[PDB]
Amino acid sequence: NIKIFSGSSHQDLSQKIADRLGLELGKVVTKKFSNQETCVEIGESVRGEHVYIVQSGCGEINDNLMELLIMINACKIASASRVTAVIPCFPYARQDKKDKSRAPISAKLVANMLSVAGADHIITMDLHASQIQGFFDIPVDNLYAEPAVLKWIRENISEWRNCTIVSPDAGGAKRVTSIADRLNVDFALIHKEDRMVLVGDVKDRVAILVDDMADTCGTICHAADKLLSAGATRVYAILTHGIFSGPAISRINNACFEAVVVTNTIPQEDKMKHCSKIQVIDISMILAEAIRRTHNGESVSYLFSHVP
Amino acid sequence: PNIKIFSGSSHQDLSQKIADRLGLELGKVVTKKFSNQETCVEIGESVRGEHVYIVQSGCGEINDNLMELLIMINACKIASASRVTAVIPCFPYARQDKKDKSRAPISAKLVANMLSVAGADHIITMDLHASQIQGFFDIPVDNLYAEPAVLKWIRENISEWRNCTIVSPDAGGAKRVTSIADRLNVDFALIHKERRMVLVGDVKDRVAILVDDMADTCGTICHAADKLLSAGATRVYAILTHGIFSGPAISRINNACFEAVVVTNTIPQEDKMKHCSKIQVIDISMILAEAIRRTHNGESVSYLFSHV
Amino acid sequence: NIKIFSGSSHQDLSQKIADRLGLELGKVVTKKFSNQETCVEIGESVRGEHVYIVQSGCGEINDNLMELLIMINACKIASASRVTAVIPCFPYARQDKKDKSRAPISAKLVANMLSVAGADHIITMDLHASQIQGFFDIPVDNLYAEPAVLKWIRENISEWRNCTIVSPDAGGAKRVTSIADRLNVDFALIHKEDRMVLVGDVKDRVAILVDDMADTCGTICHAADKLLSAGATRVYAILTHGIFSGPAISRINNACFEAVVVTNTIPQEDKMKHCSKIQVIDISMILAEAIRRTHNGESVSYLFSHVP
Amino acid sequence: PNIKIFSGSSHQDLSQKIADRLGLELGKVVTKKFSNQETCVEIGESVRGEHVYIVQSGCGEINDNLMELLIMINACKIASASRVTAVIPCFPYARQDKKDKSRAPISAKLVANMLSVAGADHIITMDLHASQIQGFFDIPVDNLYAEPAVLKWIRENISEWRNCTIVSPDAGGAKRVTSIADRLNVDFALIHKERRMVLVGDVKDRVAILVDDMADTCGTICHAADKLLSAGATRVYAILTHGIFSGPAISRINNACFEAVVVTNTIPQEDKMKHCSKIQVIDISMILAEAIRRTHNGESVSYLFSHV
Amino acid sequence: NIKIFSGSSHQDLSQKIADRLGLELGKVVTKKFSNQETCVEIGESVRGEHVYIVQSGCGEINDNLMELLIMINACKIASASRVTAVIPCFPYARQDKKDKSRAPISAKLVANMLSVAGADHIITMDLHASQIQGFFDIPVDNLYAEPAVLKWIRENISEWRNCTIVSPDAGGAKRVTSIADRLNVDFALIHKEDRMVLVGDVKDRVAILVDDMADTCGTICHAADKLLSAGATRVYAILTHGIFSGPAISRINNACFEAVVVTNTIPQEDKMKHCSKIQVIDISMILAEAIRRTHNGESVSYLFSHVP
Amino acid sequence: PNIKIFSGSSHQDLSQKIADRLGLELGKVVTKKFSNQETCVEIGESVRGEHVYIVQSGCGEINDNLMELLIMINACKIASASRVTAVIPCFPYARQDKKDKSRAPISAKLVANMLSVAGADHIITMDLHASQIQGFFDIPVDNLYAEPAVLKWIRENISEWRNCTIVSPDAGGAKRVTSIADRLNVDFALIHKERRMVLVGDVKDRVAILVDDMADTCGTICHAADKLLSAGATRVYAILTHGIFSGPAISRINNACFEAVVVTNTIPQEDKMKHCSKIQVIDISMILAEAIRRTHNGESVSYLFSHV
Ligand SMILES: [Mg+2]
Ligand SMILES: [Mg+2]
Ligand SMILES: [Mg+2]
Ligand SMILES: [Mg+2]
Ligand SMILES: [Mg+2]
Ligand SMILES: [Mg+2]
Repeated sequence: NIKIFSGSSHQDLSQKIADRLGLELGKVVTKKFSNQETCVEIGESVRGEHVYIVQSGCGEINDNLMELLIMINACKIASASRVTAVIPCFPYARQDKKDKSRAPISAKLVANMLSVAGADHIITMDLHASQIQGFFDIPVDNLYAEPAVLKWIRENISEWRNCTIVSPDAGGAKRVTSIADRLNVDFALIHKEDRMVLVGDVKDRVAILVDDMADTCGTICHAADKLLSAGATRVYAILTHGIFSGPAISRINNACFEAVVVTNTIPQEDKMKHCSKIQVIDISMILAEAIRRTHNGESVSYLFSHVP
Repeated sequence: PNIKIFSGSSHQDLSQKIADRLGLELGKVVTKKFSNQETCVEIGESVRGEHVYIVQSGCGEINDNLMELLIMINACKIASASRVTAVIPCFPYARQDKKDKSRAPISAKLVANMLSVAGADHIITMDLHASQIQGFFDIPVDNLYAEPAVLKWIRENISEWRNCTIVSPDAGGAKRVTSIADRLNVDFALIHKERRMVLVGDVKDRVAILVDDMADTCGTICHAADKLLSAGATRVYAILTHGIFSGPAISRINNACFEAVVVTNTIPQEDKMKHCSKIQVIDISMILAEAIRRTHNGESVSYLFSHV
Repeated sequence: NIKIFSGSSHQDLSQKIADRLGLELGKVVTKKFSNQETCVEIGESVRGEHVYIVQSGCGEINDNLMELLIMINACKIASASRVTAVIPCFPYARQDKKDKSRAPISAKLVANMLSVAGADHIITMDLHASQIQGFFDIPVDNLYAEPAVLKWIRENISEWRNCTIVSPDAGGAKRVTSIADRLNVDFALIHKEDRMVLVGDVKDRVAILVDDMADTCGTICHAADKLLSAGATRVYAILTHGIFSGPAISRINNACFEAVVVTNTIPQEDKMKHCSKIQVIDISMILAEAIRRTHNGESVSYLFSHVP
Repeated sequence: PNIKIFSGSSHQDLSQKIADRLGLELGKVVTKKFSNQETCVEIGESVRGEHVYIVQSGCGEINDNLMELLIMINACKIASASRVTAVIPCFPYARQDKKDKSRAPISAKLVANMLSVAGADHIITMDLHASQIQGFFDIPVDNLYAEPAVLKWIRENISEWRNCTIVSPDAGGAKRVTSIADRLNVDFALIHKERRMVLVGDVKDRVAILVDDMADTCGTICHAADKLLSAGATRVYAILTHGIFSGPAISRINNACFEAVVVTNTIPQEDKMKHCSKIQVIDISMILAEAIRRTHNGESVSYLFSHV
Repeated sequence: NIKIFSGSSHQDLSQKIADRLGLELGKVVTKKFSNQETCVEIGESVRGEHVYIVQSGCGEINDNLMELLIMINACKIASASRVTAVIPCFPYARQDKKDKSRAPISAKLVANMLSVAGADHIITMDLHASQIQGFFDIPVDNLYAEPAVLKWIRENISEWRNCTIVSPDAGGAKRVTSIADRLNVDFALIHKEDRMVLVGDVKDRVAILVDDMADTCGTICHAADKLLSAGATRVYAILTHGIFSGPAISRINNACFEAVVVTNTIPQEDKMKHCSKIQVIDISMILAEAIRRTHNGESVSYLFSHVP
Repeated sequence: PNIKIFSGSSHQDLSQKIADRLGLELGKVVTKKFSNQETCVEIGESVRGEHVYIVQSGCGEINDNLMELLIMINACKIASASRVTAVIPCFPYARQDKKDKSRAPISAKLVANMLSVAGADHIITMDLHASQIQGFFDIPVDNLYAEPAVLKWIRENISEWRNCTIVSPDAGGAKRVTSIADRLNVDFALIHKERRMVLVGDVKDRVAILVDDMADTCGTICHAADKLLSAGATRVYAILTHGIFSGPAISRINNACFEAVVVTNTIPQEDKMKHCSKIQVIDISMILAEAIRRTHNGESVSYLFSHV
């Protein structure tokens, strides 16, 4: 039937997913040389089977990517009937346009590599730009964390009915307006010009900074100040993907957030030990559910407006 | 080396403008439309071994225009043109560039694929609805900007421009307007139709310039104008790079409060201007001419991105 | 299992087909802008399913083609397991060679577009040139109207046993000789040189002009005269595809045909109201049968010599 | 720039004729045949950065010839030739260009695909069995005509040519013969083997010229000749562009009533002519030379289509 | 379900395989012209079916290859759901590198042709270089004769426990060392410098020359002498593929072999009548078993270390 | 015409050496590494219409190096470089070039595919682990040899070289060492780790030169050296073209009996040499420079294969 494999040493999300599906993760024999040259050997037959490979959260993005590509390749030439890549946080997603530079569109290159490696289907969560689906010719299911975020908001913020959803940048409006309209509240936008400007009403309201991902957190931390200076009562930040590299964890601990909420598309345990503002939404059920439905020719649309 | 430039359809205004600036006559193409509007095209001269540029027409009917373009590209390729560049000022189906939570086609990717399979080696276009659309191709795309021309026109036609506001008609236009606002060094603001219009940012007692990449039926831009007046804007202008202007069309602009409505001639505006005094056109033929010339010669087209 | 969708507002043939299969046409949400820019949204899940899309007979060939391409694309990126295009009258089929001109081979371009859009299989009727199957790399089933034509002939023409099958042009010999041999009668050929020449025996025989398609009908009408001048008793014309654009319907009403017979690969109702010489063979059963057999891994060869 | 011309096999007559007209020596290629007639090829000189033309051999054995051609194209491509054109006077498997109501391969499409994947950038050929075969490629194909040469030979060798008939041996040859007949301004007629031969059109007391694109065993052309005499033709000639001439071969032509049998040297005829006085050859090396020269130089090869 | 067809007139191995599977070989209608131009027509429907085509051992390698390619193509455009090529001896396998020459890599070209013809899976035995799997992007199962060879050795050579496995060339070490280690014996290597040198211990031991294929047998015959001159007690040669072209059969009959063992990947009956040193290992069961397992999504790994 | 040469990473030693020999400065590329070591690259100058050579870095981390290379190739392609050649002295994942009886990836094929899809038009490399790897590409690959340089160094540094033995550390290195041994006109021998080391061929009282294409942890080469001494070799040298030298690394070489250990600078050796007196480097920058120069100019790079 279905076989789930995990990208690498991070079984953490893949193990949660396989559990929810009533499955054990398939056997994979890994060997890493010094140059980090990745070795893989699929430890069981996948001949004739529909395979799902869940990319690791091991950290080193180029290592994780190659490993995934290599396992996809190994499964394909081992006669897997189909191979689906489950990539909760899509690598190089922020590199999806030229922006008036002689820049690679590396998210396209990544889509191309996944295709030539032999992927038949992609399942991801909150593509940084939804245009990235168009970077492929194979089907992509781009799951939303929105239902889970709206639920977390209604359950953890007393004042959600009078709050303002804030975008930390110009290109995040659509996302926050969509959330503001669902909750039926206000929205506001920050724009960095080196000075931030705020448009929209946050005074004496709870402010919720919503974004797809936080990396170094320079931006969100500064946005929280700005929001407080403009009269917000308190500030939350909710990111789908919690990268938190560099001084993020330090920037967060010193920042005036009530809480910083992220999904577990990227593993957060280590990060949480050193940062108590962080709360995690488990998205394994959504991913597990999408895999389940996909395999069964069932509908996945359900998951865009609802949490399993 | 030598190049050849052909025009799609019998919109030859842009095409003929372009060929003039380059010191070329438009190539000979013989065009009959059969029965069901089945498109016939025949290249009236040899293109063997030549670098061909086909400038997409402006015959309004988007599927006719697109098929004629594809058929010309094809006819040239199998006639042993050494290279074929499609020049497409207004990229068809550009608005259809994501699923947006629906079982929708990503038609702009279909179009990129069709141009590619038709044999296009290179694409020149202006103000792609989303920059990620370049990523829909594996061939090089040059995405020209009207921005410099617009900035120039704003400074040379709006006296109170130094304290004006640049306004986006919707949430998704944020990035466009903030880039302009930042360059003029003025304020920006955004409108959102709640799913009544809401305006965030200030416009009271200042000229408001609605800026958008394209306007079709103008229902959105014309509402925004009212709200902008309701909000206390002195005068409201509307600036679109692509003036599709159909249906309720020029009706709405007249019965609307725009001081002026500026567009480029990426789409033919001659007829529309007859029934609309408040419409003005920035000629972009020079930019496209210059992009073609430079492209062919190996010089930096990128400079055009910031200058006129 | 199987899902049938119709290209557009013409459900007329697609509805006949779905009926014969015991099915309702799937839900499709269509929106058309002014520029005729086609919008589609598949109104139900097609995930995991074998989809058949039947191209419209809405008239505007480039509109119908793009619409089809767009629905194919939408179904594919919605994870349809397979998508088959049912294209009773193949667009641009008459543009299938260069013919000593710098001409596109647009039927190849059309095959390429259908392929890149994501079609896995084509089902068509009477390709204008059977070489067009070679324009694809995917499987094509090219159904023949011949069995249905031979049946109509045996049942509507008393004198069929002593009739002559006439080709209106040089490149139609094979088709008519094949029909003449099946019926065991004579065949004859018209060739336009601006004068028509007839070779073959039609004197005191019923003459049946057989062709794949009639468009403006200039040719067939003139052939009927010629046949009568050469002594044919009466003349019928039988075309698989009844385009009948331009002055066809006028040319037919003034022409000396006993009857003009066409299939419903193209809708004929409107055309018949204004032309009483026209009779229609329903080919929905054949198409319905091919779809049924294809889906079931059954044999379709049956249909080439026999009417379901 | 410079080009290099290589010959397939040790048929070097056409190849060497061609290279002469171009002032070139044939490139050095080392060729051993192993065991199972496994083909070995080695390019005896650098082709790096060069425009290569490989002229397909005439070693009779069609699969050996085709593999040798593919292997040469490949060897040149991976040796960094900048461009490779296959010159194939007689396109192999051209008769296998449709299914014709059978579970048959479309082998001419297979061949086009194999040439393409072998790395051919361009094809030059003469009298494709069907013009649609150009459509089997995505690369440019130039399909040269023997027609002008044939027309010239007919006028210069048949005294009663002004009142002669051009006759097709079968139904599918109609278009070929009517094009010739129309240019000579004479009569045409067609033969059909009923599925006994039937002749339509007149030939009594006039010279009849059987014209075909190719003759293999000559069973069809030789029967047609009898019937043509039975019908009262004065003298019968046979004119084929491709003289495959195998098996019953030249036997049949001798014991047949042909005044003459004309062919081109797209296939080597030297040996065949030994055992056949009535055979004559139009040399086509000049046309191919001229097509190559012009191709390389960017001039109009199309003129060759009508002239010699 | 599954359908087996045979490449050509050699049903000999294909018939053995179909028997072992409980199947009759599918019907194929073949016609060969003089030029050996191959004609095929699949004599039954393959629509929706998983097809296996077993390449012939008819002798003429280019004929066999084209025939296979043509049947693959015919099956694909006849809507076979899948087509697997069973190619016991992979053609042009010895042409898999440039080797400091301007040589084709013809095994890659062969892989490319098989791919464009429409093969979804390859099943072969003992690729001359296992890198050849990488020449494809589709799955390849490369079966080993090793288990069958080790079994033949243990059962036919009393002294196998004290024998030496010898490679006839430098590039055969891995193969023989692998066999020597399994049997737990010595290995030795011949290297041609025009003089052969032997490294390794063969004195007073039985010597077993093991290789993937023998063609003209010049090398193996000379190696046997060398081995005897160095003190081997007697010499066997075991090749997976017995080509035995040219003077092989004469070279073998005059050579000092105890026996020459080959599989029936290539038919040996005729060859054996004229050479009594030859013994044949039947590998039909292995191939039959791989087909059986593949179709059933079962594991094939079994067969690499074990004989069915 | 002009070319441009860029370097991967901040290993610029080889790159800068190469550009010197060519009289060029390295192109301007701006490189930041984000968070997860996500690679940012920006071409600091126009490459429009230029022939670009990107020299892969030596930053050790193989997946970082490979992604940076792919991203540069991509950035150049979409910036309208007319041609992009990847220069990759040490081909990553080259050891992963077959399955070897496992459900293993063929990662070197994945890599070839990724380079191809990234847009590489041509590959220049040195000493491919297996020559068949060229077959993994459809684009031209030039595989340079260190052999001439090694042969030169052996003759100029080993006094007793005329009666020395060339030794392979394993069974698969046979062909490499016999080619060298044959050219020096000396003895060869081979080592095999029984699956204890076995040595076949003689080395007693003669200098033994271990030759390999690459050494990683040196466990194999360092054991072989012991056995070589145990066997009675006078002095043992080790010669690898690719000195990866990781982990137990230079430790082992020091505590091993090598007179010297020679490597090329396909990989940076500066740091390694600090902790290893017995290491020496043959500079190969001249070969690569010369291959690039000649490649660009259309001259025979093949001469480099045999000479220095
Ligand atoms: Mg699945
Ligand atoms: Mg150009
Ligand atoms: Mg189906
Ligand atoms: Mg050329
Ligand atoms: Mg199967
Ligand atoms: Mg170059």
